[PDB]
Amino acid sequence: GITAIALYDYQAAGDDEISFDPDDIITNIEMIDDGWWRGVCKGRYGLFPANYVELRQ
Amino acid sequence: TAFQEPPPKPSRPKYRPPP
Repeated sequence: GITAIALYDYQAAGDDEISFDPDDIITNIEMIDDGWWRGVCKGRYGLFPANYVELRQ
Repeated sequence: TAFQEPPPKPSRPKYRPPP
């Protein structure tokens, strides 16, 4: 499906947001908000600040 | 070898109320 990789190390400052390491890439990352994303990091889903993350193509 | 500073935070996403 979809995928993404964190540009830097970020801390999800949200109730429905998860954190992940830069090199730590995740899968199943869809784009709901033009500024925010959502994907599965190590099994669990969450939200990603597009600012510290980038999908893959 | 890449160097980049952290970007600003985006506005919280919109979410409708629960059913």
